[PDB]
Amino acid sequence: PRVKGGTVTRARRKKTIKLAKGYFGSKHTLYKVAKQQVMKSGQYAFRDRRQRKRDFRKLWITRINAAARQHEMSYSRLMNGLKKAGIDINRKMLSEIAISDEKAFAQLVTKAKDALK
Amino acid sequence: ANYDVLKLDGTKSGSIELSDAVFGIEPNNSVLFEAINLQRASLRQGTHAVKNRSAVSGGGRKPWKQKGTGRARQGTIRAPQWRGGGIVFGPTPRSYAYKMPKKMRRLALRSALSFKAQENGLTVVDAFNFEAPKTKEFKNVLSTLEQPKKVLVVTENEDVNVELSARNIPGVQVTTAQGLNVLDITNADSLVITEAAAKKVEEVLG
Amino acid sequence: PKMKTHRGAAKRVKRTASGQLKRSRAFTSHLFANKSTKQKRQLRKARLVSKSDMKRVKQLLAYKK
Amino acid sequence: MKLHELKPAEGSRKERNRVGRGVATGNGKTSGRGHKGQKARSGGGVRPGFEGGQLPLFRRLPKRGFTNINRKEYAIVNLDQLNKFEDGTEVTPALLVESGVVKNEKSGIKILGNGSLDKKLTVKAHKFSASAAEAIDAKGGAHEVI
RNA sequence: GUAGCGGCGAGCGAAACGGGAAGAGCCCAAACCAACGUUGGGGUUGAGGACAGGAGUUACAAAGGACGACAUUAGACGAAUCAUCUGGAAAGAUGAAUCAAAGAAGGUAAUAAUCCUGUAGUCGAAAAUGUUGUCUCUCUUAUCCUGAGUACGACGGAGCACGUGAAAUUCCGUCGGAAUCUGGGAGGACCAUCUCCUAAGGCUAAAUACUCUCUAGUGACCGAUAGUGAACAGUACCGUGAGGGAAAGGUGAAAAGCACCCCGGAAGGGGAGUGAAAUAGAACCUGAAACCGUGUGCUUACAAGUAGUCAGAGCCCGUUAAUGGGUGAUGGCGUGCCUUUUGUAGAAUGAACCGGCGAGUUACGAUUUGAUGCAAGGUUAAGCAGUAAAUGUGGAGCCGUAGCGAAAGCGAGUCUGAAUAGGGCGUUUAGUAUUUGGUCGUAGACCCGAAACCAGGUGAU
RNA sequence: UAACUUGGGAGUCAGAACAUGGGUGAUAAGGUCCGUGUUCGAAAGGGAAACAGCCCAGACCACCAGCUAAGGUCCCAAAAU
RNA sequence: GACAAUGGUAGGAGAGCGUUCUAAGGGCGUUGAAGCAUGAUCGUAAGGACAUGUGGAGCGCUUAGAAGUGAGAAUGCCGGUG
Ligand SMILES: [K+]
Ligand SMILES: [Mg+2]
Ligand SMILES: [Mg+2]
Ligand SMILES: [Mg+2]
Ligand SMILES: [Mg+2]
Ligand SMILES: [Mg+2]
Ligand SMILES: [Mg+2]
Ligand SMILES: [Mg+2]
Ligand SMILES: [Mg+2]
Ligand SMILES: [Mg+2]
Ligand SMILES: [Mg+2]
Ligand SMILES: [Mg+2]
Ligand SMILES: [Mg+2]
Ligand SMILES: [Mg+2]
Ligand SMILES: [Mg+2]
Ligand SMILES: [Mg+2]
Ligand SMILES: [Mg+2]
Ligand SMILES: [Mg+2]
Ligand SMILES: [Mg+2]
Ligand SMILES: [Mg+2]
Ligand SMILES: [Mg+2]
Ligand SMILES: [Mg+2]
Ligand SMILES: [Mg+2]
Ligand SMILES: [Mg+2]
Ligand SMILES: [Mg+2]
Ligand SMILES: [Mg+2]
Ligand SMILES: [Mg+2]
Ligand SMILES: [Mg+2]
Ligand SMILES: [Mg+2]
Ligand SMILES: [Mg+2]
Ligand SMILES: [Mg+2]
Ligand SMILES: [Mg+2]
Ligand SMILES: [Mg+2]
Ligand SMILES: [Mg+2]
Ligand SMILES: [Mg+2]
Ligand SMILES: [Mg+2]
Ligand SMILES: [Mg+2]
Ligand SMILES: [Mg+2]
Ligand SMILES: [Mg+2]
Ligand SMILES: [Mg+2]
Ligand SMILES: [Mg+2]
Ligand SMILES: [Mg+2]
Ligand SMILES: [Mg+2]
Ligand SMILES: [Mg+2]
Ligand SMILES: [Mg+2]
Ligand SMILES: [Mg+2]
Ligand SMILES: [Mg+2]
Ligand SMILES: [Mg+2]
Ligand SMILES: [Mg+2]
Ligand SMILES: [Mg+2]
Ligand SMILES: [Mg+2]
Ligand SMILES: [Mg+2]
Ligand SMILES: [Mg+2]
Ligand SMILES: [Mg+2]
Ligand SMILES: [Mg+2]
Ligand SMILES: [Mg+2]
Ligand SMILES: [Mg+2]
Ligand SMILES: [Mg+2]
Ligand SMILES: [Mg+2]
Ligand SMILES: [Mg+2]
Ligand SMILES: [Mg+2]
Ligand SMILES: [Mg+2]
Ligand SMILES: [Mg+2]
Repeated sequence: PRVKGGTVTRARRKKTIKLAKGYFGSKHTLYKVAKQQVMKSGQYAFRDRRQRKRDFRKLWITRINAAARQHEMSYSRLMNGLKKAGIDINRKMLSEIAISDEKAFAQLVTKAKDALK
Repeated sequence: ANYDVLKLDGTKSGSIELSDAVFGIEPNNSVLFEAINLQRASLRQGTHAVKNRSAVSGGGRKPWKQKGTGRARQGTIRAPQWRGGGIVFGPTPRSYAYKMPKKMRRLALRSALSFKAQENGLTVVDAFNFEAPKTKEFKNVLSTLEQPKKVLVVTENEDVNVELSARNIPGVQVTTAQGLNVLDITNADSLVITEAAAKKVEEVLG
Repeated sequence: PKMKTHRGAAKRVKRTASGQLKRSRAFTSHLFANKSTKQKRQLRKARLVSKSDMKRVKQLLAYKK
Repeated sequence: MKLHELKPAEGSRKERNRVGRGVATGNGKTSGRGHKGQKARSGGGVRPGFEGGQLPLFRRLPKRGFTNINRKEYAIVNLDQLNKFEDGTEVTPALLVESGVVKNEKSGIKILGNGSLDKKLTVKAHKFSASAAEAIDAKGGAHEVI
């Protein structure tokens, strides 16, 4: 028998268009450019889920550097001291402690300095 | 082996011995499936056609010159990508019937009959006593034999009064022993077969 | 319609029991002064169609049993 | 088995491959044909046995022999196939045909010597191999040429 | 797809036997008689002829009537249901019944065996048309000859599966040109024997081919870009002409198709009515997208960009309640897609956008794999019966059980060979039928596209 | 931890750079033709500003965890003024 | 439970999604089917539900069978509209 084109085409295309909500102009309206932009969005999001981890480690390191220089220390020497002292607190936690509790961070700096001298 | 023979009033009129080579085999489901598929395919008429680019009316001339107009090159207004053009491939009239070895056909018939035997779907009656066609009488007879809705009635030869009386009842089908086929037996929930028809079936199918 | 046997091929090979094709040898028509004695003697002996050639020509002789 | 519960035997059915229906199938676009050339074309490809213009194999090889118009081919029965008859049987082409030993009689029946004959028989056949006659007579039987 | 034909290339490709459908045989010319060369009689072949009631207008000769039959071309009858509920409407649901040789189908305000038209079944023809049976009606009771410009032959061609070849067999043109039952022809050059037949006159039903039609039906065929080109057309339109050739279906159950009032010249509207519904009001079922507008929650006039993505305050909301939705200051990262390419952001190709349509199919063969039945066996084809079925029957045929050899042949071997030699191919079981999948072959063979070639026409407005 | 044999199904027959052994050219070419290896092709990720073919390294998916490679640590811009 | 593997073009292999039609079974529907529209829903993907509006009469599910079975590109064809 004959299979007419039917409704499946419209359903698939409408899915893509709904995924393109908020895009500029024709990119939220026309199926072809919307499909291209949604593909681009998937590829970008895959790349950026990996890049996000780099970005946030970088932010924590910058903050830890600022906090350590407030105690006459560089980031690299502070991390060397913490490693030699056996302290396993990661960079997110160290930056959060430096922001939240200055005194606890000062004690951590004392431990790192002691392990180096 | 031993099957009860009933009267149309529902009483035990005797007993019959039906061979285990026809009603007592283990059903072969692969062969039975193939037989059912074969019979359903043989029922297909296969009358379906479309017009390819040669069969569509007109379309002799080249629509425009090959080069220079800026249009896509075209050869006939009846090409498949044209609206109203010829169909590429599509249905063409053909038969769907095919054949299987005779031994497989016999094994399929035996398997269907044996499946009826195992599932308590075999009812043997002494004889049908219908001098004049009357659908109401056959309906009451099926009521008295505690039969389900889908019933296949098997007589030895062409019984005109039985066929006339059971013809209009939905879910009831009538055939002869020679006319037994896998679709008819498989569709039925129960088999109502006379003693003589059972003997003839046992003889023909061994 | 039925496939057609390659009649030229059919005139040059025979099927063996295992399904291989026995063939005659090229270079056996003339110019025998230019081939050595041993060459001609050994060119009298039949060969088989090679497997690489069989892969190419099997359908041409599907009916020649 | 019910018509609403049909089941093909395992491994007896397989879905056909449809090419040119999208990239994910692996046969979309070029549809398994690769790219360009003669073999990529509709109706494309050289005839079987064509070697691109190199002289083909069945032209570089010579023709050989002839066909005998009067070629006689015999139906053959070996000794091991005569072992199905009872001792003292008189074997005849009619009996061999009736017993299923010989389907097509052809130019005549010939008895060959493969297998062991452990039953005394009387055999009437058009031809006998030497070992067939020796083994039929050795087992106490007799043979005749008809 | 054998034998054979074939730049022995591409390809082309029988027939007899066997199995079936159907079945039917006959009339002359001639010798020879009767009559006045022409008419009658007679005769019709593989050896015959000369001489010595049963058959019929379907061939075998040809015209008619009587009565009956059937069928076709109009028609007739034809079983059985009520109630409530939701509804605009009941056939739906619910409850209780009925008919059935009728539970095919269509219609009826939604989906009906029992409301209607019908169906099963039965009945029916004034007239005409057929097919037909009986009666009738017709007709019948080796002395001589046996197809002559023939057969046949040469040359040139053609048809035969066959390309002139070892080419028989059939036909045509030109030219030549027999024999006369002790005859003549064929059996694949040709000769002899043998075998079969009897040319050069004619007639013949059936089995077979097709479908513009008609009647009755059918479909795992289309459902308005499909299916006819055409559901409303060979029309509109184009062309001097031959010729080419569209688009265009749907109110509602019922027209109940909007009385009347208001703005307006009208068109068109807002009310009022009809209707279940009028955003069902005729451009009339549903009414997607592109595209065009009106309102506004967040945002935007120091900013450099494939427009997103990840991070992220602020503001506005509140969901299939989910570690929610909308927007988004600001920061990081980031040169569309497809094709074709060594390599394309490419300034190489293609796409204005949206929608619809648009490309490995089927038949018959081959091979392989999986499945299944049977197994030294496996299996039928046409045909017949059957419901366009399954299936039953049909064993002709096909493959296998044995190979080797160019062949004669021999045979678990065989070929080569002088060989008790060596070597090649074989033996020291498993096939076969159907079918799913893959692939190949013949077909247009995945789709679209030339420039051209040929044939028959139409044009000197 | 493969290899070979037998079958079913292919695609491929335009290659490119780099390093190195050579011909050719002019110890020219992002030249051309052979040998050898790698990568690209058909490979994203980090480095070389950008940059198929160079260096590091082969992405099953998720994480706001950790250690390293090439390459780097004054600011752009992570880490030694 | 504990080890390994899972970049990929031509291409080979496997498993699935969805469309129309058919058979059988079992269901839905004027207390509103298909279609359409919206949504913050589910599944590893193709895709599947539910709720609400529109619509006004047909349509799912299960198993099996068959295909005119899936479009974004062909200076593709037709229509509509920029
Ligand atoms: K260009
Ligand atoms: Mg349809
Ligand atoms: Mg479409
Ligand atoms: Mg045409
Ligand atoms: Mg020679
Ligand atoms: Mg691929
Ligand atoms: Mg594509
Ligand atoms: Mg190729
Ligand atoms: Mg291409
Ligand atoms: Mg190429
Ligand atoms: Mg073509
Ligand atoms: Mg009536
Ligand atoms: Mg009635
Ligand atoms: Mg009622
Ligand atoms: Mg004659
Ligand atoms: Mg000829
Ligand atoms: Mg001839
Ligand atoms: Mg000839
Ligand atoms: Mg002759
Ligand atoms: Mg429509
Ligand atoms: Mg049309
Ligand atoms: Mg059409
Ligand atoms: Mg009005
Ligand atoms: Mg008004
Ligand atoms: Mg009004
Ligand atoms: Mg109105
Ligand atoms: Mg509306
Ligand atoms: Mg409308
Ligand atoms: Mg400024
Ligand atoms: Mg500003
Ligand atoms: Mg700018
Ligand atoms: Mg950037
Ligand atoms: Mg490439
Ligand atoms: Mg280039
Ligand atoms: Mg671009
Ligand atoms: Mg540009
Ligand atoms: Mg180009
Ligand atoms: Mg363009
Ligand atoms: Mg488009
Ligand atoms: Mg193909
Ligand atoms: Mg191939
Ligand atoms: Mg160089
Ligand atoms: Mg170079
Ligand atoms: Mg190199
Ligand atoms: Mg690699
Ligand atoms: Mg890379
Ligand atoms: Mg990189
Ligand atoms: Mg880089
Ligand atoms: Mg630089
Ligand atoms: Mg970079
Ligand atoms: Mg550089
Ligand atoms: Mg470190
Ligand atoms: Mg930096
Ligand atoms: Mg820094
Ligand atoms: Mg992979
Ligand atoms: Mg990996
Ligand atoms: Mg594949
Ligand atoms: Mg699949
Ligand atoms: Mg599916
Ligand atoms: Mg539908
Ligand atoms: Mg399609
Ligand atoms: Mg397009
Ligand atoms: Mg426009």
